[PDB]
Amino acid sequence: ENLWVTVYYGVPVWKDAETTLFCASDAKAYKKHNVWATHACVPTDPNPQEIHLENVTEEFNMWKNNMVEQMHTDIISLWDQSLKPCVKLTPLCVTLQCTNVAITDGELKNCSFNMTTELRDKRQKVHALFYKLDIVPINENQNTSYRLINCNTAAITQACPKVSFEPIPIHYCAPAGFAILKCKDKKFNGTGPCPSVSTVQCTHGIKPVVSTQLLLNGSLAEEEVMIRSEDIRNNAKNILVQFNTPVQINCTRPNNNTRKSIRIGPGQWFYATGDIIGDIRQAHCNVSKATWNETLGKVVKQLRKHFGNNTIIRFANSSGGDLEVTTHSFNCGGEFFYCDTSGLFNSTWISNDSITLPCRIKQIINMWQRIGQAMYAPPIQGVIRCVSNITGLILTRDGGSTDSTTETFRPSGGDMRDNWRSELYKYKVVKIEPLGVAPTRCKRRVV
Amino acid sequence: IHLENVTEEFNMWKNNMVEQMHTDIISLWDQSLKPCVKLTPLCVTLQCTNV
Amino acid sequence: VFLGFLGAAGSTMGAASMTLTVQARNLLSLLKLTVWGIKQLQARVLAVERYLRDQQLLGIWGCSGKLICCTNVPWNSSWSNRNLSEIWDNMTWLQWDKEISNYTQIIYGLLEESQNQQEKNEQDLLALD
Amino acid sequence: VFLGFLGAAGSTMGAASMTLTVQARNLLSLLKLTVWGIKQLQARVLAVERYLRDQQLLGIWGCSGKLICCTNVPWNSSWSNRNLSEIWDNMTWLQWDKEISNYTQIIYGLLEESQNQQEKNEQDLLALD
Amino acid sequence: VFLGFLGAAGSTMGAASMTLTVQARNLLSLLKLTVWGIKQLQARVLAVERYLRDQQLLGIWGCSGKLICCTNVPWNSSWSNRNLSEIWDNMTWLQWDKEISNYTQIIYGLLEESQNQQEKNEQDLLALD
Ligand SMILES: *[C@@H]1O[C@H](CO)[C@@H](O[C@@H]2O[C@H](CO)[C@@H](O[C@@H]3O[C@H](CO[C@H]4O[C@H](CO[C@H]5O[C@H](CO)[C@@H](O)[C@H](O)[C@@H]5O)[C@@H](O)[C@H](O)[C@@H]4O)[C@@H](O)[C@H](O[C@H]4O[C@H](CO)[C@@H](O)[C@H](O)[C@@H]4O[C@H]4O[C@H](CO)[C@@H](O)[C@H](O)[C@@H]4O[C@H]4O[C@H](CO)[C@@H](O)[C@H](O)[C@@H]4O)[C@@H]3O)[C@H](O)[C@H]2NC(C)=O)[C@H](O)[C@H]1NC(C)=O
Ligand SMILES: *[C@@H]1O[C@H](CO)[C@@H](O[C@@H]2O[C@H](CO)[C@@H](O[C@@H]3O[C@H](CO)[C@@H](O)[C@H](O[C@H]4O[C@H](CO)[C@@H](O)[C@H](O)[C@@H]4O)[C@@H]3O)[C@H](O)[C@H]2NC(C)=O)[C@H](O)[C@H]1NC(C)=O
Ligand SMILES: *[C@@H]1O[C@H](CO)[C@@H](O[C@@H]2O[C@H](CO)[C@@H](O[C@@H]3O[C@H](CO)[C@@H](O)[C@H](O)[C@@H]3O)[C@H](O)[C@H]2NC(C)=O)[C@H](O)[C@H]1NC(C)=O
Ligand SMILES: *[C@@H]1O[C@H](CO)[C@@H](O[C@@H]2O[C@H](CO)[C@@H](O[C@@H]3O[C@H](CO)[C@@H](O)[C@H](O)[C@@H]3O)[C@H](O)[C@H]2NC(C)=O)[C@H](O)[C@H]1NC(C)=O
Ligand SMILES: *[C@@H]1O[C@H](CO)[C@@H](O[C@@H]2O[C@H](CO)[C@@H](O)[C@H](O)[C@H]2NC(C)=O)[C@H](O)[C@H]1NC(C)=O
Ligand SMILES: *[C@@H]1O[C@H](CO)[C@@H](O[C@@H]2O[C@H](CO)[C@@H](O)[C@H](O)[C@H]2NC(C)=O)[C@H](O)[C@H]1NC(C)=O
Ligand SMILES: *[C@@H]1O[C@H](CO)[C@@H](O[C@@H]2O[C@H](CO)[C@@H](O)[C@H](O)[C@H]2NC(C)=O)[C@H](O)[C@H]1NC(C)=O
Ligand SMILES: *[C@@H]1O[C@H](CO)[C@@H](O)[C@H](O)[C@H]1NC(C)=O
Ligand SMILES: *[C@@H]1O[C@H](CO)[C@@H](O)[C@H](O)[C@H]1NC(C)=O
Ligand SMILES: *[C@@H]1O[C@H](CO)[C@@H](O)[C@H](O)[C@H]1NC(C)=O
Ligand SMILES: *[C@@H]1O[C@H](CO)[C@@H](O)[C@H](O)[C@H]1NC(C)=O
Ligand SMILES: *[C@@H]1O[C@H](CO)[C@@H](O)[C@H](O)[C@H]1NC(C)=O
Ligand SMILES: *[C@@H]1O[C@H](CO)[C@@H](O)[C@H](O)[C@H]1NC(C)=O
Repeated sequence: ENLWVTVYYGVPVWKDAETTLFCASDAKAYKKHNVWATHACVPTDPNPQEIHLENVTEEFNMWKNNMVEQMHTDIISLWDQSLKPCVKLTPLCVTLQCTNVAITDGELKNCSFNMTTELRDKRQKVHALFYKLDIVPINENQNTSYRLINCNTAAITQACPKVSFEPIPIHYCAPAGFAILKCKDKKFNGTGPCPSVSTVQCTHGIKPVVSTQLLLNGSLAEEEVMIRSEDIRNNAKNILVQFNTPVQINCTRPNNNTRKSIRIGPGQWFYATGDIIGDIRQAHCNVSKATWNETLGKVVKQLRKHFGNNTIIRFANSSGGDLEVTTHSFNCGGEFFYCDTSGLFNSTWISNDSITLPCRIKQIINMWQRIGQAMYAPPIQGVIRCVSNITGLILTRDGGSTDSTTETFRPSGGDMRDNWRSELYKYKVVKIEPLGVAPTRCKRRVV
Repeated sequence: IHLENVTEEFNMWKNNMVEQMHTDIISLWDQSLKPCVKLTPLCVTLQCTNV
Repeated sequence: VFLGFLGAAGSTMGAASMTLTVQARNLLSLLKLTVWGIKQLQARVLAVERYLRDQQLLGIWGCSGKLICCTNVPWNSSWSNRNLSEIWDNMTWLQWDKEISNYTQIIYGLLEESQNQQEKNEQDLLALD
Repeated sequence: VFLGFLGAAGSTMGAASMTLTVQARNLLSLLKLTVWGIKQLQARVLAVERYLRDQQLLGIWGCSGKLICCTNVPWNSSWSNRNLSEIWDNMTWLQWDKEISNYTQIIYGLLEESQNQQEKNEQDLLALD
Repeated sequence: VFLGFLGAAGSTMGAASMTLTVQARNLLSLLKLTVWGIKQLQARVLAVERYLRDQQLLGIWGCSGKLICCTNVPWNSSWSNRNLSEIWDNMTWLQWDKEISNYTQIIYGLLEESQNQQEKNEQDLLALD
């Protein structure tokens, strides 16, 4: 009947905490120096240990998750670390005089301009092809002298040609004393109590696929397709969608471009586009209309579960923002594509003929809302073609005072973090507090 | 401290101290050149005559 | 019977108290200026810092070597009124830590003062002869 | 008689077991971004990390304070069939560690489970009255 | 009665010896390359390095768990000739450490050798039967 406190060291007790995670990737061997894997990420253990926690029920919140905020700052910081040593194209802001590529009734333009040479006193005139988006006319009156789009706002640096932009699986690990809780509930929505929970030291192979509008190469939701949002009632917050069946999308750049290596200084090398060899075709992606119409129908079924079992569900193209947010932007073999998705979100729902999408390309880009530094993607030699998985989406309501009679859904890409949340919805970081004090009928011996 | 009775196998060719020292000299060199003056403008065309 | 790290987190406190070794093991175990290197090194220092703090508390409570140690501090009923069967056969360490997290700091202070600071002086005066 | 750090590495296991204190002592003891600074700081963190791991094993085996500790685990003959005189007066710790490095992981698991995880619960039920 | 960290630094050695827990507690507890970050991380590694060194000495003296431990080493009078009342009721730990800082290294060597290196072998030969 006399109770005394006793210290237990190693009690399964944890508390919500945010710590500094680190990198971990398999032992992939090779060209290399891919930005994300870096020179050294801790190689994944030959065998990971996933330990299911019986009887455990933990509250999750993918929208207040700090793993997202950390990953975001890691991608940004990794990008800058790879641009620092590469060649900066400060002298490439010389006035450009551009002409058309002949044809009657032009996305790319043939530009001639003078560029410095190895020797300070000598100069050289070189001709290189450019895309319309990367250039603006220096007159508007108009004459026809053009300049690079970035020279007015921020400097520019050329991405090194060796580093590759292909995402590889990356595992986010937590330090000793902390742990990661994975929600294995198939039907798990955005937030809430997860009945089935397990613990792991590192996450699964998460590929840092930077996309917009459409989610590519992600992980497929099990069982039914999932509709995740922070506030379905609030139109302002985006809507994450995860497919149970992946749709296939083929993007190609049929032009047989060429790489022109023009030295612009001692050691500095600039890689310009070389006249195209062969026909002049524009890049485009294909999607099977049967699968997409089927996949889009499965989405509207889960959509009605939150907007009434019967309601008008239409789809329109992006009507807000410009440039990145209006086009399904992404990377493919080193070239940055920008596709018009009006053909995919152009339906209305109530109660082998593959779709084609126009894609334009740029070589000067400012990703992640970066203000101050632009990057020049060196031209990729040969024909480019990449087959990717479209696993998720990012939608948004139009809002307004419509009496709930009809609901409209448009794509968007407001923030880059939503891409990370599409793969970090199931994980959570907690710290282990192994000191527990409890009363027992034991007493220390006075001896 | 001499280790009596000890007999150890050596291999100066598979020694990792060499590989480490090599990368240390290289990295030390670059660390000393970074703050010094870079002669990018010294690539002007030179007109040279005999002494 | 081993379930793994934190396997008994949903079990009763009595069942979890049997596998404290499991949590004890996995509780500690040209330019390297990469973003990963700075994160890793800072993560490693954070892990040993938390481990040494808990081992520090066990030290000042005279319980360094053991996972289960008994003390001299009596259980003040204001902390919890629950009987032994209700505590050890009806509650998990999680919901227990939540019920007593309020008085943990007070309990830790009594745990370092009441015994091991009194015990050591009395141990010298006892083995003094 | 002191020979120095690792002096008895070629001596018999019995002779080496007498100077374990020697190995125990020397086992732990504008911009600073120099290549040496990064190496040093990373080296210092590596030293304390290895030391704390061995002290962690001694902790979960209930042998924290001692250099020589006895256990409850019986010596399974499949590990080594050698008698005491042959082990302690004919072998060095090096060639011993090579002969038993095969079953070390199994032995470490039995060492943390068999006694100190059983010993602590039985210690509470014994001092329970 | 608590005065705080180092509160009894000017008190007699006997009075200061009562609050050793106070000193024991507070004894351990895009680019992060800022001058502060390098200083902080290097400061944190320095703190755990000093703590582990003192805990290392307590380990090799068989006094790991305790703040007050008795040994087998007799007090050689050449170190200090002062009686117990004069030492513990007339001197502070500061002026004591100054009077004995001269022979501290010799005393530490006798403290690790005389008992715990002899004690552990005799403990095995005693519990050998
Ligand atoms: C979503 O996930 C999808 C699933 O993966 C992604 O789909 C991926 O799309 C990317 C493109 O965005 C593809 O990468 C590129 O594929 C090109 C086509 O691959 C063909 O050739 C393969 C060659 O075969 C070798 O490798 C295979 C691998 O298993 C091996 O079995 C075989 O034995 C052999 O060793 C063949 O296997 C394939 O089946 C195809 O037929 C490929 O050519 C690209 O490689 C280029 O480019 C990358 C990045 O730019 C570089 O890292 C490479 O080193 C290589 O670049 C070198 O070669 C070029 C060839 O023209 C040159 O132009 C370059 O200048 C360069 O040459 C220099 O370097 C060489 C090496 O040092 C030197 O020898 C030279 O002298 C030069 O110095 C690239 O891999 C993926 O293949 C594709 N995935 C799959 C599974 O197919 C999709 O992209 C994802 N979506 C998003 C948004 O991320
Ligand atoms: C593009 O999308 C398609 C969509 O299916 C995708 O194909 C699938 O990839 C997965 C892996 O991500 C394959 O699943 C694995 O298949 C291998 C080989 O058969 C098995 O050994 C695996 O077994 C286990 O792992 C599963 C989890 O992945 C566990 O659930 C299971 O318990 C086992 O431990 C695993 O099943 C799958 O087979 C294919 N689908 C088809 C039809 O082949 C494709 O990978 C995507 N492309 C890219 C580049 O990502
Ligand atoms: C972009 O503009 C440049 C001009 O600055 C074009 O380069 C010129 O292209 C013409 C083809 O109409 C070349 O004519 C050929 O010249 C070679 C010289 O060896 C000769 O052997 C052929 O018989 C023919 O006359 C011309 O040489 C070339 N000039 C230079 C300096 O390269 C370029 O073709 C234009 N590209 C595009 C895609 O518009
Ligand atoms: C390398 O070439 C330079 C020329 O650019 C040489 O410099 C010139 O050397 C002549 C000697 O032949 C100098 O003549 C002297 O000029 C001074 C001027 O104060 C005058 O007082 C003397 O009476 C004599 O005329 C000339 O000044 C000098 N020019 C300059 C600009 O310094 C140089 O000597 C050559 N060195 C070698 C090693 O070839
Ligand atoms: C995900 O499912 C959980 C159910 O556990 C939802 O949590 C409830 O949400 C409703 C409104 O949607 C609130 O009235 C309840 O108070 C919530 N319960 C708890 C325990 O928080 C959550 O809202 C769902 N999220 C989404 C985006 O649908
Ligand atoms: C793209 O154009 C290049 C030419 O620059 C083609 O490469 C040539 O291919 C032929 C084969 O028909 C070889 O005989 C030549 O030696 C190649 N030359 C070079 C410079 O590579 C390439 O085949 C074209 N690719 C496509 C898809 O049309
Ligand atoms: C995208 O490309 C892939 C392959 O390049 C296409 O998959 C092929 O589909 C046809 C059926 O129409 C099969 O006969 C082939 O065997 C498939 N090839 C491979 C490699 O799987 C896919 O159909 C294309 N999708 C679209 C929308 O065009
Ligand atoms: C190129 O350089 C020459 C010589 O410096 C100059 O006369 C000419 O105007 C320049 N042309 C262009 C298009 O910059
Ligand atoms: C959206 O669709 C309209 C047709 O109603 C079209 O004129 C417009 O160019 C499209 N804009 C984008 C950004 O897709
Ligand atoms: C939408 O589909 C209709 C009907 O086929 C077609 O007339 C229209 O051009 C399409 N619009 C877009 C933006 O794709
Ligand atoms: C915890 O303590 C706070 C402050 O005394 C009190 O308001 C709260 O009700 C307590 N909750 C517990 C211990 O259940
Ligand atoms: C060590 O173990 C391996 C695998 O069981 C065995 O092949 C080898 O012969 C053993 N060597 C020893 C312990 O002498
Ligand atoms: C300390 O030791 C030194 C060297 O033996 C001696 O010169 C000095 O007088 C001593 N001072 C003390 C211990 O008071």
